[PDB]
Amino acid sequence: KSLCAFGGLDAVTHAMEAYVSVLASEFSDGQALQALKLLKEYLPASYHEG
Amino acid sequence: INTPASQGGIGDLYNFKLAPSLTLGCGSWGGNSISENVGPKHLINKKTVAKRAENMLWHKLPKSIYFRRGSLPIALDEVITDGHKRALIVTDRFLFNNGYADQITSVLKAAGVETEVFFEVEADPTLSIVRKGAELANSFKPDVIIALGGGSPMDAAKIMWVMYEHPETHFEELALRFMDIRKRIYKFPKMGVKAKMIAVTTTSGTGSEVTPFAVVTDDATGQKYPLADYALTPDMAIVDANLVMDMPKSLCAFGGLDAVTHAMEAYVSVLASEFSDGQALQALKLLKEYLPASYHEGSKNPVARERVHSAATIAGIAFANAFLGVCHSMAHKLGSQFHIPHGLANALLICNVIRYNANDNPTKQTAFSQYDRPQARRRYAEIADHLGLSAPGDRTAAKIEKLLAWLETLKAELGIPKSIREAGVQEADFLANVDKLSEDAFDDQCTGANPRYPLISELKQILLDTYYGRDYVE
Amino acid sequence: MAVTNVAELNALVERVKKAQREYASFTQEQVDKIFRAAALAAADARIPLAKMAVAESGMGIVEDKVIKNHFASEYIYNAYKDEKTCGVLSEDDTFGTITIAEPIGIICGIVPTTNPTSTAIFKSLISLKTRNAIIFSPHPRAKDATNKAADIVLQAAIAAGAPKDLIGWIDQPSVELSNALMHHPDINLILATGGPGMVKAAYSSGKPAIGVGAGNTPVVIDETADIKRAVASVLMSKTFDNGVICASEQSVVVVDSVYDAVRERFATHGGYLLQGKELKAVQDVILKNGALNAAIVGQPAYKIAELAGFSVPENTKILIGEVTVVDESEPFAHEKLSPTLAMYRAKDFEDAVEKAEKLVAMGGIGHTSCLYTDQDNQPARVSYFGQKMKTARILINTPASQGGIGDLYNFKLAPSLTLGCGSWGGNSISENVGPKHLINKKTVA
Amino acid sequence: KRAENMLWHKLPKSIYFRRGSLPIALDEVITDGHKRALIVTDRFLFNNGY
Repeated sequence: KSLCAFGGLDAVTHAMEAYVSVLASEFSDGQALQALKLLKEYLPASYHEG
Repeated sequence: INTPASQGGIGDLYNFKLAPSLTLGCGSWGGNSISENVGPKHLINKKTVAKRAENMLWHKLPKSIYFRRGSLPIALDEVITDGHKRALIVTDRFLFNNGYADQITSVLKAAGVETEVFFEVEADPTLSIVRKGAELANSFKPDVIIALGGGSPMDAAKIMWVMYEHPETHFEELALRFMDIRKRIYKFPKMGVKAKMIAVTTTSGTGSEVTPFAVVTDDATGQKYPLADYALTPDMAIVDANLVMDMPKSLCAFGGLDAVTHAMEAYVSVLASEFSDGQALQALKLLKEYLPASYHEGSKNPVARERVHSAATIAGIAFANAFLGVCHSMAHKLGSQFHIPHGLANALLICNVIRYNANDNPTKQTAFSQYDRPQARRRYAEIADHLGLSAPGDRTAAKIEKLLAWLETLKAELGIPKSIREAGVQEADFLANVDKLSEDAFDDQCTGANPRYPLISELKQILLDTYYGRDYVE
Repeated sequence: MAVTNVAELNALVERVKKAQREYASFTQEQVDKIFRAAALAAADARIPLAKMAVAESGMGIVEDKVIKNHFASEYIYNAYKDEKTCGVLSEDDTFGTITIAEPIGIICGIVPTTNPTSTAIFKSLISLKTRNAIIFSPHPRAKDATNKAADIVLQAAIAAGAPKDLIGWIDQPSVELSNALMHHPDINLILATGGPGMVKAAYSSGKPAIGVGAGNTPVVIDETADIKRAVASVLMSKTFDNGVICASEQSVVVVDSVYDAVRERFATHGGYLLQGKELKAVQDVILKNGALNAAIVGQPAYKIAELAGFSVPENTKILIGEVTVVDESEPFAHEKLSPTLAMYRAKDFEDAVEKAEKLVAMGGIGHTSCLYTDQDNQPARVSYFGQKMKTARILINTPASQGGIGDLYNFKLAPSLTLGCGSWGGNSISENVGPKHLINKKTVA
Repeated sequence: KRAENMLWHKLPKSIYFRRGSLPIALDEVITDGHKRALIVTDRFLFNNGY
């Protein structure tokens, strides 16, 4: 830490942006939401211990 | 030959590549016993150890997927610009009698390439049509194979592409080596050397243009053969929606319920990774709005139809990496034996299978229950409250009941009968052939990723309770 | 044409001798077609042979017979597809030497009750791969299944270019026709498999003989292992086809400091402990003449429980006894061929290793042995356990059976059969049987 | 005239993933069929044992 925190926030922004852009089709909304789902549980636990 | 049976002449040795006359011993006395030379390998016993090794998972797809309304002629322009000169089209004869295959040939002959059509595909592949097609293929020698249709023309094209590339490999060793995935032992011959395959779909509700599956029926014995490995997936899939604007109800309802079951199963199987849960849920999300609107009117609403089409191929992406379950196999056999169209077979079966798998914990045929799988109850609950069918304070069994109460109302207005008997199946030949289909749907790859390991006496219970129009309950 | 007396026995032995002498002149490219046709038509009839075997023998489970029949066909086909067994094998052209190969002759084959239909495909296929002939001697209880399997393979092979017969079998066996056929002059190799009764009879006959047997396979659980997965693995592998697979688990040696918890881990699941009078009621039933009572083989747990003389829940799986003495006179130390088990208590790691060696020294043939421990923290215990044990396979955190999830558990393993030895006495490790045990090679110069 | 557009969904051909899958992934480049190789990395990863 905090090399892990930088990559975590990087992936947060990459998933937060690519859902609202004007080229967002329906093949790529689901995996953007899945990426946003998988971070809010497992990111602080990976930050504190590891 | 022309040599004494002794030692010591001149030169190197007579002979120099020979052991002494001793060191050769046998192990018996009686008859026709040849001796052999004794060395250190007769005095050593060798042992082997083996640790527990972990496994790996994957996510494999075609290289490029082009999709939307009106994208067929602008997709196959890039095969004109690079660089192909000869072509072959595999389709069904109903599509050739109407004006559908001409939409490819009229565009391809404008730049000028040799084209021809093989319109002889039955509703099932019959292992002898594919040999005549392969004969046509290596008589013509193309380098682009374009499959059109849905279901049978696609996997017919896959099988007749695998033997155009290797005309010496006989079919029986393909049937013996390659029957399931999860097994990487050993390897497949290298394909894609002198041709490549394009897949164009027509019907909305099968996802066979992204999956590495094929099923071939033999003529003589009536024996099925599955073939499955990731060297049969196409190189490019085209998902257009102008090809499906005129199909009648209820051909759309069958494909809709087919995609419903393909997405419902592949979320709860025991090979479900985290790369393929999201698209299974996206496919389940996109149908509950746009399917009844596409059923009642059409093509007066040219928006819901293309979204149902796209969500069908989303579920096709989903189940090609985490595999299917039990109602798939039972649906294949129940459809192939009674000549029911495939698609309403598993429409009749899914509710009993949901009641089957949702048992609390009978530890009678479980395996590694504390290792990877949470439960099959919890994932059905996750489907139910993702799809938006829950009060804010509930328990699990209420959510499951609200889930399977929903799709019965869906099956109501899509207009399908309530048991197998109303579909027109007599009692005599069904009670004659229930024990034929009971264990025959056990070995047919289920195995499989069902969360609960079945057995044969429990499948005929389902096949009886679906024919009488009851519900599986204990 | 039936076979009951010695005269028609000698008739069909002369017939198959004439046919084998006819067959041993084919080329390499026309043996392989016979091999593919035989393997395919043997793999098609999975279900009817399992139904016939369960109907005739009266014990076993149908689905397990289906899957092990399928696996035993496909492994033998895919392992030996393209192997030089006919004609010239190797040469040294600039020095004159050529190595050629030549067959043995006629093989006798002995088939037990427990795996009646899977061994016939194995022995038939590796016989007619290497240009030989085979005569089967089934067991009187289940005999129609074995003859049906050999018949399916035979007429599969006939319509590909084979001679008029190559395979023979005995109808209505007895105790004298087997000894008549084992001492017939012009047969050359016998293949016996099963229990310790007839492999010693096959050994002491003055002919070449290899025996496919099984020993009592122990499992060692130390204190630094996971407890739930070990019990799950043992209960999964032992109940497979009621435990009639060759060399399944037979004893569990548990170190003391994690002992009692493992007890209730068998109690809150399919296992059922027994610590009182009922041990005598089950020690009087497994061993009646000193020679393994044939009334408790392949049966479920509750049927041998009620035949012992008491009641039990219906959904139970395994009967667990616990003994302290380790000798030949104790009845649980034998191999049992039934869903039963015996467990022991040890002080520490080396005591458990010593007691496991003393268990494996009783079977006569070293086949497998199992250890359940952490493998990412104690490599020294792994090396020590691999050093001291003397069996063919040594398994770490793995059940001694087949069929889990993924590819295979394990995927680089042969079946539990195909491993045979050539002696009985002491410290004899078995090894896997293939076509190189059936071919004598010659050299010219 | 006014023509409409098309969308796509493009990825690598195969993605292998999970804990402990590096040496079993690059076994298939050994089995078929390559003979020469080149590795591009940073010097910090080369100074450590990676």
